Amino acid sequence: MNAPDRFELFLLGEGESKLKIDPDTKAPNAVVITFEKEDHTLGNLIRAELLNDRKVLFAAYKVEHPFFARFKLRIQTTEGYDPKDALKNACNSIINKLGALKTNFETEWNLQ
Amino acid sequence: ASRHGQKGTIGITYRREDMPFTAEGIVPDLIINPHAIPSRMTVAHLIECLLSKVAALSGNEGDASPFTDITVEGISKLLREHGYQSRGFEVMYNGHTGKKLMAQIFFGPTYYQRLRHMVDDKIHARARGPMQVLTRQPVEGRSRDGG
Amino acid sequence: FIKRDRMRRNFLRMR
Amino acid sequence: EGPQVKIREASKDNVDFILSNVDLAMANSLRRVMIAEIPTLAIDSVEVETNTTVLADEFIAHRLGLIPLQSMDIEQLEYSRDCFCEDHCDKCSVVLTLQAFGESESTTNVYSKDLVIVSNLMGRNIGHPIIQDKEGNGVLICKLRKGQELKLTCVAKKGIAKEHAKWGPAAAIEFEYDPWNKLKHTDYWYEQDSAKEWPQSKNCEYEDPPNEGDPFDYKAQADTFYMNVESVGSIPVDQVVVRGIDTLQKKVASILLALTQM
Amino acid sequence: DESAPITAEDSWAVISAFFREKGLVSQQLD
Amino acid sequence: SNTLFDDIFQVSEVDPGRYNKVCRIEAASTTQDQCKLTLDINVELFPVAAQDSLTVTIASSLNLATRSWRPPQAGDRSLADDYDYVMYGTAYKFEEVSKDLIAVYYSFGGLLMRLEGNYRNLNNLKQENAYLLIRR
Amino acid sequence: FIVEDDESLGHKELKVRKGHIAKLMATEYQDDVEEYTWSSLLNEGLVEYIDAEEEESILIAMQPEDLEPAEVDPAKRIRVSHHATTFTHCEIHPSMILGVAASIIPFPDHNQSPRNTYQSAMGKQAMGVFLTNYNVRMDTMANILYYPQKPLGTTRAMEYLKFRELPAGQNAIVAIACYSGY
Amino acid sequence: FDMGGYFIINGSEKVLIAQERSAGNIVQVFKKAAPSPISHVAEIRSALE
Amino acid sequence: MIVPVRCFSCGKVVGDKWESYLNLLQEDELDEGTALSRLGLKRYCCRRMILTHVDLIEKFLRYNP
Amino acid sequence: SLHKMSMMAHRVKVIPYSTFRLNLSVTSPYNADFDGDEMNLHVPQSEETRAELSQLCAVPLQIVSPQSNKPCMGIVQDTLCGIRKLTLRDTFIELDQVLNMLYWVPDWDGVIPTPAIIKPKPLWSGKQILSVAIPNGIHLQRFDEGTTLLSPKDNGMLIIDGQIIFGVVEKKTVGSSNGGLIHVVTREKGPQVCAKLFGNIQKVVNFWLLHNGFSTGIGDTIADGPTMREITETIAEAKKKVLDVTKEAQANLLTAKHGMTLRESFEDNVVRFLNEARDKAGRLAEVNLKDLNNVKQMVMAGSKGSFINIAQMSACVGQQSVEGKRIAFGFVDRTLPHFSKDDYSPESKGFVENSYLRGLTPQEFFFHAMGGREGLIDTAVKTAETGYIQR
Amino acid sequence: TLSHLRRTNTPIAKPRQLHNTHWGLVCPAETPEGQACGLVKNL
Amino acid sequence: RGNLMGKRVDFSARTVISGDPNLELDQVGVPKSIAKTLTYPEVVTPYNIDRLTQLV
Ligand SMILES: [Mg+2]
Ligand SMILES: [Zn+2]
Ligand SMILES: [Zn+2]
Repeated sequence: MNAPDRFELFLLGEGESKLKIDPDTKAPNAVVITFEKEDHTLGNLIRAELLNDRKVLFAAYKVEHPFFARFKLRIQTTEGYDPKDALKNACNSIINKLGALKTNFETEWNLQ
Repeated sequence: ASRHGQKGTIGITYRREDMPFTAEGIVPDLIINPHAIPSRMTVAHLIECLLSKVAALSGNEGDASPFTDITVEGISKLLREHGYQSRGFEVMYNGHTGKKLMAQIFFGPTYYQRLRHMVDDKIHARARGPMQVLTRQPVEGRSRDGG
Repeated sequence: FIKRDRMRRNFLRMR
Repeated sequence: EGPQVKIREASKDNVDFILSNVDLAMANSLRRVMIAEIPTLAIDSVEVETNTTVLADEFIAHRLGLIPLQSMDIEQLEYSRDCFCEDHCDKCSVVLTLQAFGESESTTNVYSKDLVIVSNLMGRNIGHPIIQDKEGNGVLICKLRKGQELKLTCVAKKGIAKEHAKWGPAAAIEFEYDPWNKLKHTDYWYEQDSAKEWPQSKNCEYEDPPNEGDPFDYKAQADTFYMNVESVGSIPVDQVVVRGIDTLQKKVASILLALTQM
Repeated sequence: DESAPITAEDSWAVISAFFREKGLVSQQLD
Repeated sequence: SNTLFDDIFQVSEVDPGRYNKVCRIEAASTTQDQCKLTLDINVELFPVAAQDSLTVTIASSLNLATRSWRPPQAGDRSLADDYDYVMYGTAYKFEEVSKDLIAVYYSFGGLLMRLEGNYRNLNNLKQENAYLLIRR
Repeated sequence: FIVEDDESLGHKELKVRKGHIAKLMATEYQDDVEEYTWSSLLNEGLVEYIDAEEEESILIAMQPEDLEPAEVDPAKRIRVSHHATTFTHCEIHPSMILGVAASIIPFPDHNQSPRNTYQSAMGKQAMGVFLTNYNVRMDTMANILYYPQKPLGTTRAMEYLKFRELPAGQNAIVAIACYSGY
Repeated sequence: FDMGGYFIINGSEKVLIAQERSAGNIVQVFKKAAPSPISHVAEIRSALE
Repeated sequence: MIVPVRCFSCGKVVGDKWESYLNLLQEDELDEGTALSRLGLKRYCCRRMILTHVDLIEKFLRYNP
Repeated sequence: SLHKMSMMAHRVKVIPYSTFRLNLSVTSPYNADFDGDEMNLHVPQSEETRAELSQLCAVPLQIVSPQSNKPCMGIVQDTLCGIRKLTLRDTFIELDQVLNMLYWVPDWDGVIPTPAIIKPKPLWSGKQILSVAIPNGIHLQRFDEGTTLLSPKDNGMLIIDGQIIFGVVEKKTVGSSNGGLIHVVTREKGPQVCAKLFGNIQKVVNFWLLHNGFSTGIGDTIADGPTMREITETIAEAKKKVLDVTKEAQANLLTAKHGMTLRESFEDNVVRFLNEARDKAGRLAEVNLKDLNNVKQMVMAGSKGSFINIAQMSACVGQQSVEGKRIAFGFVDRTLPHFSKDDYSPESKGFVENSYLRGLTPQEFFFHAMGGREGLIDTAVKTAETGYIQR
Repeated sequence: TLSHLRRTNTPIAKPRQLHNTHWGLVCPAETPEGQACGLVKNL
Repeated sequence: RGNLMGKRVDFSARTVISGDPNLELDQVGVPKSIAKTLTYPEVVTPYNIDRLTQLV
């Protein structure tokens, strides 16, 4: 009646990008990107990784107000280094860290 | 509300993994606000929470009977031996970043009461409801669509 | 520093 | 290779390990994954045939929520919403029903083990109620005397703990690091001595004493963590972490996927 | 002993009788 | 670029007032008898011994600032490396204590620097948001 | 209690002693039949009913062992002396100067009095389980907690109030932190 | 666990409260320092049982 | 009432411990701290629950239905 | 509703779950807290009223109270507790964190300031970050006792251009003071800016508080076992100072000075001795504390409590009172029968010489009920007189 | 339900206060706040 | 008093309040329901006629 559903705590809204590629204007090769339908776990990682790429100037995020599965995320890079194409370079990497970890734990387990 | 005149309400609900947690893995049911204490003198609210912690460890029932010898120090060492910080404090971990918390938290069980004054009884709004008979003014009375 | 009840076990024995 | 996992102890039902060579939020969100988004079956919709009992209906139906279920082959079950089915089917859900009767003269209990699956599992390995007692008597549901009836139907559905604790595969998660306070992320409050009235972690074995009288490696980061998962029996603990991680992998890769929709 | 002078914790015995005797509505029922 | 001001300052005293990281230091010019200093620091990162003659540099910039702080790469021919210790701040008071005895007042982010000495030595100190570079 | 002054010890004590008490739990633990009930204390001249007007005339003792025999933790509250000879009564137990409402507060002797007064009012609209037969009454506006829990820090009185079989709240793991502003 | 202590009227649990009063058959003295000529008033409220 | 299914905070296994809990007491004349221990409840958020449940329903059942 | 500013016109943000929801720093004017209080709302129906509301009864406009010419909305709660720790020298914050805190402030240009420390370990100091939310142009300074442009114990305030320089931000500066910050911004940049200032100072200081955490506990009420000794000594001297005086009267050797009777002067002679001794004790316990002792912070943060609270917790509870006189001989010549008559002794007539920490003794407890009610009656009437009077 | 039965009442010196003589007779603590502070008091 | 200086009025709501750090000093959260019952008229002009139409 006032209660919003729960798949779209993860289920993509229709005609609504899960993300929102939004240029900001406050800084060059900075950007702010809006995440529909998720929460800290997804967020906080995506920061921490982004503090390890060397070609990044600035990266931070926040959850505006507890009640939606949206936080917001702000990237600033060094010149000519697109932050979109700095997401892949981050995001590709984490799965790598897990497809590394998982099996480097898979084989930690058959050992039992 | 506590058992000491700390009538409060539910600020907000956080599902578990956001609740800050201790090393043991416990997560508080319910968080209150240190500024509740100082000028409420509600010391007993502390000592209960301590004692109640000891009891749930040992298995006894904390005897909160008033004019008894049962001091704090007595309660304290009893707590210590069970392997907790003497003053009931614990290290706790923020639940968002999964970081340590740069200061340590008070922590225990404590008896809580619920109260009638649920919100769904206290809400109503009126835009051109029914008037009175007499002064044709909007009627009073919440159940009656009062103004 | 606790509540103990079964001393009926004691009292019926102590009797 | 990447991070390392020294599995230390494995109960039938508890798994401990040290999480070596890993960043922090990683450690965190592996955990908060574990608590939150592990898809799981559990009893949700509760039709009542006949209730004599003293309990208010949903008060039963409530607890019928929190009865853990076999959930290995959970992925071979797809979600309710995603069922075009007539709202449930052997593709989306499991239907359990119950036949409880207060027949004998002494008070007659109720347990999960008194439940009956009624649907074509396709041989699956989900839904069998979980009996973590030897005596093969599961969870206490209710009490029947002489002459009280309970017949009812139930539909259980896939879902994650976040949607309602009932869907939780997970219980309290131990978590600690820098048990030795070598990192200084925290200031031991004290009246007299952090040493005296602060029990050392169990974990303080696993990492050396602080070899004090030393300068402060400010640059030390966190790794080699100390966690103790504890399932319910919805899935055994090793399958949790597997389903825990694979989830998070299945999560980030979503972003890239939609990202690739530039 | 049987004539020994008492200790505080006894009294609860004395009391618990008093209520077993009376109850809480006593003056009402009286 | 340049050291706005430098001279030696023997640590005459160190006082750790109630502060776990932070202390009050007393140092004076070897060169000129009238040039002094009391300055705060985080000790951890440069803790302190009485009568350490400390040559002290200020050096309003780095290369040899309306500038979002940047993480170094490599071979950054910066300053402060042959110096032991570095901060950042800004002056907030040019106190003229006597005849040409002057004092400045640098807060660095909350960290307090108070020189004193001859104006003539201190001609270089005019409201630049300077750095601090001490060694040995 | 009734102090007695001419006693074998050559000073004052209580006419009540251990055997009296022994038969009490004896009679308490029937549940042969001698029924050393409260009444018996009276007609045996053990304890004396006392009212306000009468109190003007007497000199009572807080706790017997405290006071009657003529004669330590820093954490203990500091307690007065037994100088007073001519005691004629000793209080049964001082924590019996509290109403129904009060003796459900834990440690009402550490709080600030109005807190108690606030507490006194509040339980009376704490929901709970008012009467076990409830399922069959046709009252209006009865409210029943689901999983009532006996509290932890109980109070030697409250047993009598049968609270511990019809409790009115739950133990909750509370944390006094400034967590999220909220 | 009920304890009575009360009545039922038209089927609803009523309860007589202790009221309270001054006790009868008491000599009592007050002042009346109002300027009225009566600077002390002894009373008694005689009652028949 | 009835022995809540698993704990508010931890959630470990209670809807089994309940009567096992009891036999311990009657048969083994066994203390609580010992009891919950050999029930395998080493944490204490649980060492709250069962310790301070109230099994009321053993009253309602008295009523004729 | 008995300010002009007891009704204001808030902008509307439609939210979920069914309470009225509002920022804290406006809870002082409504004299409201969330202990369950309800609140009414009114929706105007024609443009003029909306305009009439917005341009007059908007909150930001109502910030200096025309009542006593100062702001009526400080930064008051845990935030005021949170803000204190943050602006401490000892504190430092690191990149990962400093980053996020900056992002919160929604009015933010996008310029990472210089950390107050590089080499080693780039590192900020709280005061700086805070200086982000504060807009520019501000100049503000206040020199407390022993404030020097170096400020050895870190008193006073000095802010320039919107850059905190030294001093520990607290009530006297960001609360509802005379000429603390919020006053100044208001005059300078109008309300609208100040509105944001309240926002940002809250989003930051909360965030940093969240990850710093903050709590309290009985330990905070425990004092040095030794200084407990001295409390008892101060308890003693009183009784000495009390017992001494008493015989002086019974020796008939007392002079009330001209104006008050023997006994009444005897009272002032005593009760002074009690309060001062109690206060002489509380002083020590308050002095004995650590900067760690959380309640000692809470008071220093000016956010809650006061000297009296803790003095009542740990030191002593001191004399109870009705009518300002001591407790009265209720029965003949003795308040309670557990005492003989003519016993005027502090503990008989209603002293209290434990402290809320170590419990109260029946006689004391009863006594302490007496005064505790007396307040309540007074509160009840002192309202009803006030409400009517003011009407 | 219980305390209600052991209430009292007092329709209408200072009869709202808590006189010494109430020791152990009426509860030094419980009394509803407001109009009837003092004049209602539980055994 | 009861009917001239004060009166039961329309276009009102009342409930319990809850703190919130993330609301602007001039804001108020309204329960989404309450907003659905309270209203406020508006006049069609060439400007809002578009949006208004859409609301209807
Ligand atoms: Mg309120
Ligand atoms: Zn289906
Ligand atoms: Zn638990």
